[PDB]
Amino acid sequence: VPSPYLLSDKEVREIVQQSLSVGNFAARMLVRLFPELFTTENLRLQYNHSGACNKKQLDPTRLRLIRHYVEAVYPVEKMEEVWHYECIPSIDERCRRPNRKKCDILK
DNA sequence: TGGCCCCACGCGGTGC
DNA sequence: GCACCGCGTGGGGCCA
Repeated sequence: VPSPYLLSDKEVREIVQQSLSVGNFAARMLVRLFPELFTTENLRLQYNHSGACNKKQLDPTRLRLIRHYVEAVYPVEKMEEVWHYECIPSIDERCRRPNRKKCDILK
């Protein structure tokens, strides 16, 4: 039984399941890993990921950790949904696709 | 609703 | 000139 204060894989999976997209997932992980920037003081407004536009740069270590979760956990968690809702219907579409569109057959 | 949230997108700045 | 890069912005979905 590891420390309850660590960011566990289980929680991360829950956040994947809650996200609306991989980008939205990254944003949610940003909030989860940078709580100090998301208080009422809204220090977030002083940062972007690269320190561009005269702003402060987000901690690259935590950014790196977010990236790690995007590549290691997100795809495994989303695989079934992606396969079932994007891949499968695309496959069927390719199978049933007409050589000529009806609107172009009529004319 | 209306507040929260997400994302698309025109924009100017930058660099090659 | 033009691709590339974050900003400010607003359309619009979600839900109690």
